[PDB]
Amino acid sequence: PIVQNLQGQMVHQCISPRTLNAWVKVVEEKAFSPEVIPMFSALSCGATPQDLNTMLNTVGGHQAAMQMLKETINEEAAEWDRLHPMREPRGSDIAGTTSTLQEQIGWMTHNPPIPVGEIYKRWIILGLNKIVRMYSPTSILDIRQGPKEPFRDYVDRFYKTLRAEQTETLLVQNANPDCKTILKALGPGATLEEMMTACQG
Amino acid sequence: PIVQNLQGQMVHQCISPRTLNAWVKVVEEKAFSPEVIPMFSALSCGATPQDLNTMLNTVGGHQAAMQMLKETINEEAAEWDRLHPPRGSDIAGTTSTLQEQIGWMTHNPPIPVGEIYKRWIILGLNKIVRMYSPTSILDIRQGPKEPFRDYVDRFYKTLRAEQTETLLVQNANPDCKTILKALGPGATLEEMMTACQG
Amino acid sequence: PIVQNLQGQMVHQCISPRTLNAWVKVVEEKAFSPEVIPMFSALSCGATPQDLNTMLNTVGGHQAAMQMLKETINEEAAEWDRLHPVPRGSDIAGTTSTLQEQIGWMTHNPPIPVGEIYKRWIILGLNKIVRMYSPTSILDIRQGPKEPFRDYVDRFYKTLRAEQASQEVKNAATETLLVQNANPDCKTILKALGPGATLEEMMTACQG
Amino acid sequence: PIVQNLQGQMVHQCISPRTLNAWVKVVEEKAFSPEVIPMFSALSCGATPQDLNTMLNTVGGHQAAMQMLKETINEEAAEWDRLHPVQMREPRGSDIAGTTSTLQEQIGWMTHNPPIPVGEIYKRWIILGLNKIVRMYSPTSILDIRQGPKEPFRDYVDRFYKTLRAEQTETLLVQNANPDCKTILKALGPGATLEEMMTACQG
Amino acid sequence: PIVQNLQGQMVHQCISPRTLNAWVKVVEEKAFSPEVIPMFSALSCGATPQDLNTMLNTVGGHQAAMQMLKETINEEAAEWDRLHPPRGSDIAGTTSTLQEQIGWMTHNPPIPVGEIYKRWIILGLNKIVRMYSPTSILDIRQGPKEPFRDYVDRFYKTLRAEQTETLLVQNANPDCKTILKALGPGATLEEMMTACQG
Amino acid sequence: PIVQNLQGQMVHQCISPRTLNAWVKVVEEKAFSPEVIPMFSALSCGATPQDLNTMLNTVGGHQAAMQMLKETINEEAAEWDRLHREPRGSDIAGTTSTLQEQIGWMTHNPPIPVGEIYKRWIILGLNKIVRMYSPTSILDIRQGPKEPFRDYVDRFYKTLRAEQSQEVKNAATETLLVQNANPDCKTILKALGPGATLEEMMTACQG
Amino acid sequence: PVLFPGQPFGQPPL
Amino acid sequence: PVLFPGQPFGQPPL
Amino acid sequence: PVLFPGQPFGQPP
Amino acid sequence: PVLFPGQPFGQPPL
Amino acid sequence: PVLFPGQPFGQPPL
Amino acid sequence: PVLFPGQPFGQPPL
Repeated sequence: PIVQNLQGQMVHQCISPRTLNAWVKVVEEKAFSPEVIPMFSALSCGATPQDLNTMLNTVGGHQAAMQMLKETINEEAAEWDRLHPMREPRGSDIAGTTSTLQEQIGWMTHNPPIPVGEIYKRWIILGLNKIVRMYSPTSILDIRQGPKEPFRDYVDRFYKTLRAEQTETLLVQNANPDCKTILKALGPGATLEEMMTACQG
Repeated sequence: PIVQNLQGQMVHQCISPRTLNAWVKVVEEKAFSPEVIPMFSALSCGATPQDLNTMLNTVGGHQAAMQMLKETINEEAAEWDRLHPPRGSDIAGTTSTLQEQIGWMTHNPPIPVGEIYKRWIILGLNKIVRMYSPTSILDIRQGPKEPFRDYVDRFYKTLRAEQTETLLVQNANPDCKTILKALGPGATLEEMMTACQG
Repeated sequence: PIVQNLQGQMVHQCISPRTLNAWVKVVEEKAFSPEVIPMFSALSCGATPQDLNTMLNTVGGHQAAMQMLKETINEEAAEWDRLHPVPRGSDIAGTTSTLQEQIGWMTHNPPIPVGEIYKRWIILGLNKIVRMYSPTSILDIRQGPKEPFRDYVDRFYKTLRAEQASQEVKNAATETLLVQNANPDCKTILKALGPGATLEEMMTACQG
Repeated sequence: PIVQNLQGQMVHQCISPRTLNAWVKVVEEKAFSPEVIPMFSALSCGATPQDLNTMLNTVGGHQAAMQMLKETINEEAAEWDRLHPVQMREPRGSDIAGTTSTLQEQIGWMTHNPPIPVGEIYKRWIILGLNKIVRMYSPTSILDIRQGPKEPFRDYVDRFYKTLRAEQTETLLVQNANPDCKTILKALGPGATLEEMMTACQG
Repeated sequence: PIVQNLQGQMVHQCISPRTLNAWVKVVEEKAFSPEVIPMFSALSCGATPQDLNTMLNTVGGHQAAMQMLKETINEEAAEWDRLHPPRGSDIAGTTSTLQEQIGWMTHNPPIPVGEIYKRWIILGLNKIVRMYSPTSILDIRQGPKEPFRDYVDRFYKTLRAEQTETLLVQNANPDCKTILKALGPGATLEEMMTACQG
Repeated sequence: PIVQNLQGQMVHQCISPRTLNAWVKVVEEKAFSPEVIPMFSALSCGATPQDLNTMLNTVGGHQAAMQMLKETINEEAAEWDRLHREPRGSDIAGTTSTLQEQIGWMTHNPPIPVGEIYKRWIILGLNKIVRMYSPTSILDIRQGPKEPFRDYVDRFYKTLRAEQSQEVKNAATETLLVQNANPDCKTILKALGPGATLEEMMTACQG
Repeated sequence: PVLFPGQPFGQPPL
Repeated sequence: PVLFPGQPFGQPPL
Repeated sequence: PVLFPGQPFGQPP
Repeated sequence: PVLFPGQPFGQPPL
Repeated sequence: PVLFPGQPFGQPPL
Repeated sequence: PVLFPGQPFGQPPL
């Protein structure tokens, strides 16, 4: 990535072993849960397009997702080329296929800058959101409270599903008879704290 | 976060893998016990609103808790807009850029939007700790063969999550209660625990 | 490797225990899966020819592969000597050159990045090894009776990556061979969707 | 904590994830054994009062001990206020504890010339409170440590000085040894080193 | 410990978590094998007397050894007091402050109280390794079907803890003993081990 | 070890806990396989004689090997004394020299890199130990009846690596690899001929 | 409000 | 006193 | 397109 | 003596 | 060639 | 010799 130093200047650094390992391990462990995306964005802080490509290429397995991610990058690159017919970067130059590390640093450290790293990261995060959407096992409609399931555990499963898919009516309607009766007896506009406190005992 | 350097200047750093991982693991292990809050505060030292959002977003699961946290942020953000006609959304980091957040924080005088947003988050986390607290202080009573040390640990652990002079001694078992009342009022916890040791 | 410092100058540093271990462990765990190469490239960022040799020499086992890799370096070094009749091919490989000479060439103005040239040869040799060691052919990847489409597609593109044939063959394999080798339930749904559909659309269709 | 840098200046740094986790794990594993205190002191090297509070607050459970710790702090803070009644404002007991002082004032005092090390003063109170807790939580008395029938002397001596460390020698160590070793130790005579005693009761 | 910085000046630094943990874990895993001493010396590189005491006090258990260590420190401290009418107790860190310790260590000419105290500690640890050595060199003899390599490992491992020409060859088994004596005196260990391979 | 800093000056640093542990663990796990040597060399980058002694001394067990290593150091130290403040053989080994003197020689202009010279002796000793501890000779490596060629070649060059002369190893490789293959693959490799690359040979004996 | 359900912390509106 | 029972360490009073 | 099916990230045309 | 049985290392006297 | 079979990577000749 | 059998590495003689 490109970061500051003691002298207060933007300079290129090699990607660290910690960051390389962290990203490989989070994908191995969490696959494509919603929380992988913010972890990717944080681990790719100040990254060049080269660095992003390295991070994506270090992923073994999940090649369905990586292929979906390529198609998203293509769609965003094609849109950039349409809207953008100092030499300004093409879509391929942002994706790091037709641009050198010198050129990428050149754009990112220019005044005014063209942050090709942050633009390419935007396309990648956009593709990762679609993959999380896909890899979401359950639909929001199928999340319903069990016979002896606590309300806390039900709400956890509801919003976890909702996060991956992406509230007022569906949350209360799919609760069990005992809690549903209490939740409708609290009325509309109640906070989630008030609802959970009501269905505790 | 924003931190000092060799030259003695406030500059932006990328949030570290160590910090990211530390927060993910403490949530995975401790869920929302009282001690999770001070650990969050420490791990988010000098954090920007962007950094605070990153830390919250990295939490997998507990989405009931995280939704209650959002609703708290909305309430405090709405309250900020009322008192200040940086907006509430700018402090939360939805409508503001990293450059603006660093701008406010490193300004002279500084507007610490990171610390204000952290205050909202910690306020929201305290509510979640309240909710997720299982036992009431009134239900904590010393067992038959339970050492007094163990009973006191359960008492103040419950008291910490909920939020003494009368309730601690009154709920103790017969043997210890007799000794504690015999010691009299204004006795230190050290003296009380030493008295009910054997 | 050679990296920048506080003053902003290109200076030599020792290869870190973290880097040494990371490379040893990735080879131990992943052998010669396609993803080992970009890890090698990243872990060897700013590396001198000496550092590249260090990393390769730390690999225990896999000596057939390391011998194949040596022969690739020999082929590329001979070509370099052919195209450059006066850094020799042997100087880029770090046999006949010292660390001081390697740092000299790399930090010169204009520079001759012998570390990057040698890495290019090493990566070219590692790719040949990955091809050799690929177990399955793309023609043998076919969706199981009760295998989810996601898992089938994963195996397909994982295999396609390791085979690494020409772009025309990869495009042709993906267009016709992916759908043709899917199971009847999904196959009917994919052909019903029509050609030119994105992978997202295909996988969303065969989810349930 | 407050530490030096490249330029050689005392500056504030955020407490590290390593230091935070190290302190949480040592309490989880060692509870309040004697060796927890020197680990706390080392991990809190150069710490501000804020940092000391952060470390104490990160401890889950052991709230009987933390309450006993809070009471010890109150006694030492009360003693500070007595000895120090009423450039920057002179620190009260509550300022040293980090309840009524800001981080800026804490850094101010610690990096002043001459300095007022509020971090070290507050640590002294905490370590004094932790010693009392180690005293309390010590399971066995020194009088109850006696060598078993087939227990080696080395293992016995370990248990002796382990118990002695938590409670806080010449007569009690030899007298509570088993008959076979006791005869050999008394035969060696007084003023013999522990090395000579342990060598004698090896076989 | 006291180390250099960017400016090139000897300055105090806090002992790190890594170093603290590394010393705790090596004592837990290896107890007092000969190799624990060189690891202590390396982990206490540039250490002040305070740091050395910190490392020793962090050890839980092995209090028999720690007590033996104290008695060694006393003997060496008394000997220093005799030879120097910085006292012995100041080098041990009992009667000296960190500032005074740093003063002596960074003085010109320096008085390395860290190294002097480490020398006493290492001298005490060597005695503890002597004590805790299970086997004598006389008892180490090659088994019936034991390879010569494994025998020589047990020989020199034992020799290291206790602390060669005649004892090594004479305690080998019949088949190897005949070959080693046939090779003659003044032969290298490599030649000896190559001889008793098959 | 001795390393550079921000100011760009060769200064001494304490050996790190990471490096200490890394060396302890590689010897614990890999013992004395060929690949332990380049790891030792890398982990001891810019090391002083004292650091090298620290690393060797931290090794528990393997004392037969460490003794052979001492004997090699003695021979090389004696050789140095014969061929040659001015450093003696014992000064390079770190017995009769202080850290002050070692830093002196290493940061001198012109420098006498006693750390690198002492590493050369240790590596030369470690090579002998790898030779010793090598279980199989290259002559005894022969392709099994149903052993894949890839596995056979792995064993051949693993053994060859531990055996270590360049003129011999080349002659061994050229003739011995093909000659010790099984009948079916051997016919194919000889048909393919001399000067064929290992890639071509392994491809030819795949099926 | 600032944050909506099932969206990330810091999601910009519109 | 400085710290009341139950309140966290470094808790500002009032 | 920038990336054809199955080609590495950053792979030039 | 500098260190007495039972007391920690670097413990001040008296 | 630069590297003969059996020799370590980067090993000098002669 | 420089190193004797038994004594550690970097051990001064006598």
